[PDB]
Order: sequence, then C-alpha cells, then structure tokens
Amino acid sequence: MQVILLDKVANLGSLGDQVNVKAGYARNFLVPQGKAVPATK
RNA sequence: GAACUCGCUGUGAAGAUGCAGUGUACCCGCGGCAAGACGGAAAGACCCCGUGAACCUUUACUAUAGCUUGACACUGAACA
Ligand SMILES: [K+]
Ligand SMILES: [K+]
Ligand SMILES: [Mg+2]
Ligand SMILES: [Mg+2]
Ligand SMILES: [Mg+2]
Ligand SMILES: [Mg+2]
Ligand SMILES: [Mg+2]
Repeated sequence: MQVILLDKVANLGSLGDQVNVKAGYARNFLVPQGKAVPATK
C-alpha cells in the first residue's frame, strides 16, 4: 500500500516521501495516528 | 358356492356325505358329546423365492458431520 508520510516515521522516511508499506501497517497504525495518509491525489 | 348333507371297501390332484360297488336307512325335534366336515379365526411367523424392505454390525464400498495438518487471508513494527 502506497502512502505519503506526514510526520517523520522511523525506518521509513520523512514528510512527503512516497513509500510502499504493508496494508496492516498503514490501516492500523500510520493512518489512525496521523503519521501517513493514503496516496490518493 | 349351492345342498334332497349315511356306513364300508375301493377309486381318485394320491386321506370321499357327493365317484364305483355294496351295506344300512320311515318323516321331524329336544338334551347331551366332540371323532370327521383336511371345522371357524389370521392371503404361514417356519422354509424357500424377489436382482423386496427395514433396522443393526464391521479392518465391505463410497461419502460425510466432527476432530486434526499446513498454505493464503483478516495480519503489523525493529535485527535475528
Ligand atoms: K356308492
Ligand atoms: K366334532
Ligand atoms: Mg377312502
Ligand atoms: Mg342336537
Ligand atoms: Mg363340549
Ligand atoms: Mg382351518
Ligand atoms: Mg401367503
């Protein structure tokens, strides 16, 4: 799952970095805690 | 089924009131008895048959609930 990082996340990247994560990591952590957003445009 | 519904010895789907031969016997009740009418009752339960049934058994066959195995999914993060 492609997401855009918003907060600086460790072992991933920085603000605006396009990165592929496992869907569970995005769905259950990064998105609900406001660390990433889905790469919608 | 209908009867004007005797004995005997034979004959005969082979154990006869009903056939043959023969013997006996006037017509009709009532009380009794059960030897026979292969008496009545129940489409033999035994026995066999039907490519009949049911339920039961099991290391008969084929399945299958359940139980159990792993893969993928729900399921992610740091090195090992
Ligand atoms: K006679
Ligand atoms: K009798
Ligand atoms: Mg006789
Ligand atoms: Mg009498
Ligand atoms: Mg009597
Ligand atoms: Mg009888
Ligand atoms: Mg019969």
